[PDB]
Amino acid sequence: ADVFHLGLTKAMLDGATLAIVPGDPERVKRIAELMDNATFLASHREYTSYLAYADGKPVVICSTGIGGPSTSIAVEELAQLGVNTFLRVGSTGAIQPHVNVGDVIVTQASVRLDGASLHFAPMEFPAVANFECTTAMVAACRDAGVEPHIGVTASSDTFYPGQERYDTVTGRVTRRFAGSMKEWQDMGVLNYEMESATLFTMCATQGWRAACVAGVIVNRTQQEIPDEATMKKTEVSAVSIVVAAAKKLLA
Amino acid sequence: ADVFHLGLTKAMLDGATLAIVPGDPERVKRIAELMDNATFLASHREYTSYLAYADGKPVVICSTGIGGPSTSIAVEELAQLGVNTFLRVGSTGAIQPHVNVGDVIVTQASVRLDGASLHFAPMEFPAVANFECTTAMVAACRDAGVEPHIGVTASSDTFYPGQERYDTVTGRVTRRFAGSMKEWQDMGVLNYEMESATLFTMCATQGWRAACVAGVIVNRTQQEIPDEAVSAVSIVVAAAKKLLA
Amino acid sequence: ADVFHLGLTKAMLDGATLAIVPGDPERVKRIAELMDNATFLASHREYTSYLAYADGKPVVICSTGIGGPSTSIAVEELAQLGVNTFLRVGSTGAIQPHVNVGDVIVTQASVRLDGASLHFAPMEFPAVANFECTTAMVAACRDAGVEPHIGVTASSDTFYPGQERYDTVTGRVTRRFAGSMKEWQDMGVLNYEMESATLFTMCATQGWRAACVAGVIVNRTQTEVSAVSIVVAAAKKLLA
Amino acid sequence: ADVFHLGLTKAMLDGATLAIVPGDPERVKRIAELMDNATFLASHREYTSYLAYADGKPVVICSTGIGGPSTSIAVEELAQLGVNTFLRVGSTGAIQPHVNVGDVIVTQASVRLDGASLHFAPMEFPAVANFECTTAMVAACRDAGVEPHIGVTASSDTFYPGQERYDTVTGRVTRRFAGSMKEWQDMGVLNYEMESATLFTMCATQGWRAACVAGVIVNRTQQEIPDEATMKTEVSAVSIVVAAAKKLLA
Amino acid sequence: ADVFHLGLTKAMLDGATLAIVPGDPERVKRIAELMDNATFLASHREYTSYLAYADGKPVVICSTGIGGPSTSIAVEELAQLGVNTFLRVGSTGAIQPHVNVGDVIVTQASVRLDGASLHFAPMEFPAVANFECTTAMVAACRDAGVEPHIGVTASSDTFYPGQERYDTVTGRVTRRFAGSMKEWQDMGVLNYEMESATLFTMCATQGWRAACVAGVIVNRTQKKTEVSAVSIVVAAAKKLLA
Amino acid sequence: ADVFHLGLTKAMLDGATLAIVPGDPERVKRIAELMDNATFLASHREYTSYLAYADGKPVVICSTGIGGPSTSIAVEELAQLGVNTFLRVGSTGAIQPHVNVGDVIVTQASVRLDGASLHFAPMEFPAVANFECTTAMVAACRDAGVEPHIGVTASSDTFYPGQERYDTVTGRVTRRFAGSMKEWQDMGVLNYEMESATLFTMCATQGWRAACVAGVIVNRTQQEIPDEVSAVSIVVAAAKKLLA
Ligand SMILES: O=c1cc[nH]c(=O)[nH]1
Repeated sequence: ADVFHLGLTKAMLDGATLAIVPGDPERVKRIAELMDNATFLASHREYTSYLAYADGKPVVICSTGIGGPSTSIAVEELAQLGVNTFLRVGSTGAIQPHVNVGDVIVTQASVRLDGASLHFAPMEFPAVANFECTTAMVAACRDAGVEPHIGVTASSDTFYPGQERYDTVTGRVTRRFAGSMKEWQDMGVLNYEMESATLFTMCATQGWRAACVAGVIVNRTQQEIPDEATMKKTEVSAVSIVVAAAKKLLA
Repeated sequence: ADVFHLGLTKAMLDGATLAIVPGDPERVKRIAELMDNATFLASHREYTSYLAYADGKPVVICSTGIGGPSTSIAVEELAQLGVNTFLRVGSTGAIQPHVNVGDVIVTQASVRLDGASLHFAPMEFPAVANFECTTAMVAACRDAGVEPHIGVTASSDTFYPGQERYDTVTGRVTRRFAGSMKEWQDMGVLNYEMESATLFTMCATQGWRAACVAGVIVNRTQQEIPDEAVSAVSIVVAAAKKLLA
Repeated sequence: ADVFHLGLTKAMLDGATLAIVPGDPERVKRIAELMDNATFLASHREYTSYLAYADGKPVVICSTGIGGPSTSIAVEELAQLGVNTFLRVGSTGAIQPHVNVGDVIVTQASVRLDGASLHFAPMEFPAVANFECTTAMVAACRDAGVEPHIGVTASSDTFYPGQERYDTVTGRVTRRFAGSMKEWQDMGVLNYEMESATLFTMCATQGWRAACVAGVIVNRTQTEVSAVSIVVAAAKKLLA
Repeated sequence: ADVFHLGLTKAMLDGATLAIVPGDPERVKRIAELMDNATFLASHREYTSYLAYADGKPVVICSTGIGGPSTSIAVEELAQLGVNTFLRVGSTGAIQPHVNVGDVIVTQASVRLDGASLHFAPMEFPAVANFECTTAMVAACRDAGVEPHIGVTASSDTFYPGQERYDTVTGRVTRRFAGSMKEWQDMGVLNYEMESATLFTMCATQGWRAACVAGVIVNRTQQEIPDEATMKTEVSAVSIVVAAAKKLLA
Repeated sequence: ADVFHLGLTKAMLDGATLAIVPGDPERVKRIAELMDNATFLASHREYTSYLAYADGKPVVICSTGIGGPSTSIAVEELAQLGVNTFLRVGSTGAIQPHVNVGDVIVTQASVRLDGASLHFAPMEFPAVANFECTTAMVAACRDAGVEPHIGVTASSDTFYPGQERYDTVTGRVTRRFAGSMKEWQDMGVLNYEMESATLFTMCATQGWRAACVAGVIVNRTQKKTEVSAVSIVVAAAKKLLA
Repeated sequence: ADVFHLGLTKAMLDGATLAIVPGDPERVKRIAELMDNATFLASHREYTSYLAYADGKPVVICSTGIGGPSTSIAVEELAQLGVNTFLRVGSTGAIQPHVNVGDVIVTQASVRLDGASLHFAPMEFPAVANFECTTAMVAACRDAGVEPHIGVTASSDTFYPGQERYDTVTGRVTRRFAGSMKEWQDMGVLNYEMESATLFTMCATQGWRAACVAGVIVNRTQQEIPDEVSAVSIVVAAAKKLLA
């Protein structure tokens, strides 16, 4: 391998400069197979990598794992191999009662509730997406019949205390994060996830483009975690949107 | 007046929900007169307001003065009168050597080198512009034959040390800002101005839309202060028309 | 001009080394007419400059605008022109029940609720007024038959949430300023204003003198000329 | 499942109250297979879980993925299922010139260069390991003819800038992390890894025991990254952590 | 004892509302003997307490120990027995070339390089002396024909690294304090000592007056002064109790 | 002297490389007399030093005064005189209700409510005790038939507000320390004292060994002020194990 974690060489990317970077190693193939000539490349730790072809052009699909530190490794190593563009697709808990299960969210920037973003810039630096790649995510939603939510996402180093979940062993949340969900709700913050702050801050500072789209799997104003009673029932998927965003950008 | 600083009532706005907010009280009238039926409203302290119409739609033009505290009172008090959109226009120092003087910058989000931003959100919250108004600025540039620089601006509570200016009485920059320019340069930050961090944080947190377009009057890789020698103000009026359509 | 914002030359000030720095442009002229030979200098953005003469010596009267950013520009640009002394006057409310409308506050030092002070020193540095100019401000109060409240002022980057005002569109105050009025009240903080922290920190660190007198015109918990009258006597005290 | 990520139920753990929590899902089965009756429990995302028996005592083996956020999920979710004790085994880079490739380190506490530890306690709280499980870690080294290094570990959210690696696309480290290796050096900080700060802080605060043993793969005084020239043949930190697990469950 | 550390009772103070609070226990008795009818009160840990009379008014002389935390106990427990004014006297070195050995410093406010200050107010709060006590101090200097340096003091939790000293075992200064002296020197900071930040903030926040004079016995950049400083502070006490 | 505060020369220590550092200058002679041939060295400010012999090896017994600034001077100046090991002994107030007044606490590490720590390392650095000296204090408890509480201590710059005491002149604690005792409680913090964060950070960083044992004189679940020894005999016993 040319890179220390991902198990990839530059040859294997066949000149790809754009990656779709989902969180889950298990989504990668499905993503890859919505494009042409999907090929397995590597699987090491949380990092499963496919190649596919969007309208004749090469696209790397590589999982990040949960949260910024695993993300930072993927993003650096892909960029060592010549990726300059990172499209995150993921699931997300809505914190606004008007943001329904199954809606799609385009994250334009992030509340920095991570530590990895600080390894790229002081906290004063905005965790902001690429304008042009956000534009293409928004457009790919609208083509899909979907007006996405566009705004600010709380990006958290934890799924439990940092997203003010109490259904936990101690059911205690440290002072900094006690009340914090209402703080972000009051500020019009749409959702929680766990990687966008890091991906954005490292992309913006290192001169790479990033954006993030995500399907809503629960509303935190009604359930801490989704269960069978939560609406699954499909519609227009964040995975189809990110692929068509990828085509917009390479075309 | 129905507000504590600006000398305005809501009636005076004729139903305007959108403000063009430049810095100089001496630039309000001129911007306004790019519109129709430019109307004096009020001049108090650094707050000169005009009402004008943009293809039939009422627009406040209100100066903010320099720096986020003065901006925060203009933006709060205007909102208390129905404004829900704040389009910032002005001038800037470019800190990238590919941003030429007379370039246009559209500011997506800002480094928070201010204090007023912290009176609305903790520093972890991004100082981010409204996507729709930003999209409207970008389009107005392209209608005028201008491809703007789109990215990150350093928004500083000072003109001198915070923007890493040495041509001062003491010629010292406190540690925290010593080498700060380069840091921002290396980060791909385009420019310095003194309000967008406040404007963007307070609007984002308070459910109002904001955006920022600015013309480049010095390049900081060359010199600290501009030589003593229209497009941005043309674009912001263009954008205001798009958003009120 | 010699300076980027204020539109002044070093010549225009006739060797003046002391400024009277109020916030409001529309107050400059009439502060300057309390002295001899009051002359319009420049008017740019929120910066309206006047010269006049205290017992034969020139004093510059220059407005700052609201808040430490616009203050920071005025103070730096005046200093580029040989000003070494910055007397702030103004009006304020108070957050203590014993501070009645009509009272004067001399601010000895300030809570740093601003950003621009951090552009001159880390937060550990005290936002402290010059002992000499503060003493002059006090003696002028007392000369006028006023015993001023001498204490700590909360200097806020904002009029509204930083001063824990809920009379706003959203009626929301961010967590760090939720409760913050009772905290300052309890620590004996006399009032809020929006400039003294930047002015203080910037003059201390750059080696200039500053002070801040202010008449009380409102008390949240429950004279304009006096405070201008007092600052002008302070200036003569210092230039005598 | 009764936890949201791991795919586990309590019964699946057979009363296990102790996990070995490596980073790598690829390695969970091998670690398991150093115990008895290795049993596949779940695989979801970076989270591969096995049960096995440590001299008749049930042990869960669960991968954390890299860094504190993924670790935090695993530890919360195991602890809903009755785990009260978390032994971290893994690899590390040495930042002291006397700490040789192949030595073992038992981390008694960590520099909190992470964000997830702040989701459990303010920065003033120490990221300290449990005294008992650290002692067991040291006893299981010495049982194996190994004197481990025992001290403070720099626990970093990033592999690259936060460990002051410059062999990167930009070759730039942000001002906070610039010179930071020298700083931890001078402080007698022994090594870099990416999870112990989160784990220690979430465990000490939530009332759960934790410790962490790790084998040195590179010395940062000589190479950013281990390569073929780096030393290949010694007591494994996996052998140590299984040994400690028996002692603690004895 | 009404108070757990100092071993004192309100009755023992005879209505004293003012304390001279020097750092060194061994100095207390002597400070006290500039005054009338000097009377041992208590000695526990680093806290030696005396009562003397300054122009017939009760004055407490109580040692604090070195640094903010020991200072914070003496100040709180004294205040519990009705003390409302605290005059600190000391010697100091000085970090400005224009400050000569034998000069006097009157600290008007202090850089907060302490932790105890933060146990009373966030860092934004200024570590400012009381204006009236400072004035008293300035005027007692002047009455002794001494023109004091009136400025900002760097109040450090440590004698060595927080004062950017390299003459230590390791010779190492942690990044925060690397270059820190030059920074304060540049900002006009006159000196380092180890308590004024704690004393100032706790007194400002709690509603008690404080002030600080100190003779300059050394200057990094380069008895009589100690007798001067303790003489000055006693003079200042009388000014305030008049 | 060879040092700036303590009044000690290297010669006076007789090759002692280990100090016992209690807080109270009045506790020093007493500790020293638990060893052989106890010798007054000096007394300066809050710094009273004795020498004694522990199974034939020199041990310095040096008070630190209250709180990290004074501890930092005494620790630095001892180390200038060849001291590499500092065993701290003292009193403590327990915040967990399962800790009995009269119990022993062995502080593995400290919450840094103290400023002197920051003069040695950033707050991110853990205020961790030395493994071996902590190990030694645990074994010296158990040899004495006492199972000590082992974990985390809240090491505060103040006795009053930093320990969230309200029986004060103002009866007010600043926002950062309001509700803080409950927070430390919920996190399993054992006790409050005022030196261990400075001691541990400064030893850790400077390559010296440090540990702490202390006897519980008040339970803060009951009251704020203690009502009117094993930990001192445990510390002498830990010293002999480490010098053996
Ligand atoms: O309660 C107590 C006892 C001793 N030391 C402390 O800090 N607190």
